[PDB]
Order: sequence, then structure tokens, then C-alpha cells
Amino acid sequence: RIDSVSQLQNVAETTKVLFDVSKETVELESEAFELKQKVELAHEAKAVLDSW
Amino acid sequence: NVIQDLYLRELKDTKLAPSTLQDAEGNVKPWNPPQKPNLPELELQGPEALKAYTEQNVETAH
Repeated sequence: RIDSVSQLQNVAETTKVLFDVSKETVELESEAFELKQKVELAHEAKAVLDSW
Repeated sequence: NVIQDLYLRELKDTKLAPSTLQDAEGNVKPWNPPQKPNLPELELQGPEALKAYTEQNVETAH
């Protein structure tokens, strides 16, 4: 029974860490969207400029 | 001699051939702007999801 209990003890603290970490990561991707629109604008501009 | 004759004739009688910037525009891709700045939708906003999740998965860790 002690063996069963021990696995769960270590989990209880560390899982709270991942829970936070995952949501923290999701925030970073929001900011990545801002980059994506920047990437697009440049590409379009370069293409027209190439045509010119 | 002939060099001079050609040089003179060529340069003088037409330097450049006609060109128009307006005509160029049709044949090249025009700049067009990206549509929407966009804002990401508020993902899993509020405890509506949480209350649902706690109930939905009350699943223990074995």
C-alpha cells in the first residue's frame, strides 16, 4: 500500500508545475500570432517588389 | 568613319524608345494589404469550463 501511496506523493507537487507551464506556453503562442501577421505583410511586399 | 556615322545617327535620331509607367502597373502584381489585425479568441474563458471539468473528470490518479 505504501508503494502505491509514494507515486502519488511526488505527482501531487510536480503536476501543479506542468499545469501552470502548459498555460504559460499557450500565452507565448498568442504573441507568436503577432509575428505571423508581420511575416505575411513582408512576404506580400517582397513579392510585389519582385514583380516590379 | 562609319563608326562616327553610326554613332551620330543612332544617338541623335532616337536615344530612348518610348516607355510608360502606367502601362507597367497592369503587368505587375499590385500591393494589397493583409486583412484584419486579428485578436485571438479568449480561450477557455472563466470557470464555466473549470466547473464543467471538475465535474466531468473527477477521475482519480491511480
